[PDB]
Amino acid sequence: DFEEKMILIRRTARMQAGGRRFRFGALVVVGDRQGRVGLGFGKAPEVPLAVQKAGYYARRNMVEVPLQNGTIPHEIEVEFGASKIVLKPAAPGTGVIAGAVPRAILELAGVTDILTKELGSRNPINIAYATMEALRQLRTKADVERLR
RNA sequence: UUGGAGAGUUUGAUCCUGGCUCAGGGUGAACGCUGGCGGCGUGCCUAAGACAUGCAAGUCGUGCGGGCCGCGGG
Ligand SMILES: [Mg+2]
Ligand SMILES: [Mg+2]
Ligand SMILES: [Mg+2]
Ligand SMILES: [Mg+2]
Ligand SMILES: [Mg+2]
Ligand SMILES: [Mg+2]
Ligand SMILES: [Mg+2]
Ligand SMILES: [Mg+2]
Ligand SMILES: [Mg+2]
Ligand SMILES: [Mg+2]
Ligand SMILES: [Mg+2]
Ligand SMILES: [Mg+2]
Ligand SMILES: [Mg+2]
Ligand SMILES: [Mg+2]
Ligand SMILES: [Mg+2]
Ligand SMILES: [Mg+2]
Ligand SMILES: [Mg+2]
Repeated sequence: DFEEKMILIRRTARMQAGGRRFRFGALVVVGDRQGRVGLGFGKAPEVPLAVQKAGYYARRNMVEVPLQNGTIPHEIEVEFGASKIVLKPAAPGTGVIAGAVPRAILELAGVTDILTKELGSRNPINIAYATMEALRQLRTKADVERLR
């Protein structure tokens, strides 16, 4: 099993004659607090199905984040559309310093020490993905040498 | 590398741009409601407007010559 957090749940709507009709959107991150996180956004005619379906995709999309004493190996900046995420290495005491969105991802990934900043569009969805694709580009001292 | 959190609000809904707004810290402060004690600070930011009264720069007889009161005594 995995540990799960609901980052976002939103109602959307579409028009047709006679009225508007809703659908729900569930941004869920899921992880083991020991180097494995997954982000999934799930939509359905009702709330919990969406939260379920979210969690489903969440697993069907993971990433192996190279923790290091609970911090990430290096500075990293990523832009997903107009959203930007900054990740910066932090020493033992620091805590996770971030907004909920990139927090929820970093805690459930087992980060315990990091400095972050959102820049640009701070739409949670895009920020979510931007933080994921960020982690996904983390490299270790090894990773680099093997590569080169 | 001791360091970096964001949120509300444009739409039926969306993403973006973009302003407004907020939570933080700060002060020679002021206003309200309330008000027990102590310590260290600290208190005319405006009229460099106008000020009653006291006080804030004096001292030396080991520079000099006198006055006035007294002490010692012809
Ligand atoms: Mg890896
Ligand atoms: Mg974006
Ligand atoms: Mg851009
Ligand atoms: Mg280091
Ligand atoms: Mg925002
Ligand atoms: Mg409005
Ligand atoms: Mg418009
Ligand atoms: Mg509205
Ligand atoms: Mg805004
Ligand atoms: Mg008062
Ligand atoms: Mg009173
Ligand atoms: Mg006093
Ligand atoms: Mg003055
Ligand atoms: Mg005048
Ligand atoms: Mg006058
Ligand atoms: Mg005096
Ligand atoms: Mg002399």
